[PDB]
Amino acid sequence: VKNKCVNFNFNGLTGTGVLTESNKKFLPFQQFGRDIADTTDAVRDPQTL
Amino acid sequence: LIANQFNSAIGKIQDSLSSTASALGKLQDVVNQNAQALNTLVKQLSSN
Ligand SMILES: *[C@@H]1O[C@H](CO)[C@@H](O)[C@H](O)[C@H]1NC(C)=O
Repeated sequence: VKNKCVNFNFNGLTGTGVLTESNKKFLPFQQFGRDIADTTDAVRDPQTL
Repeated sequence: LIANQFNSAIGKIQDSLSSTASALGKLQDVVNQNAQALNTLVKQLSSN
């Protein structure tokens, strides 16, 4: 579900927040994104690329 | 003469403040310092 913050857990990486569409071109084996605070910024769905 | 000198000096001050960026440094650095401090705090979230 989108446009609402929910407790997500992608490939063991858990957290809470909204999952919105992204325009960041992730190269083939990109899996997780990290910000300056080492927090998760973007994730790749293992089912849908 | 005093009026002309005052107007020309105000024009020179305008030119200096519009041409010299470092003339604002004594303020900008302060913000930078704060920002720097904040950044350090954020970086301290990466330590184990
Ligand atoms: C898994 O899901 C993706 C997209 O949802 C699909 O392309 C793929 O075929 C699926 N795999 C299997 C084994 O069904």
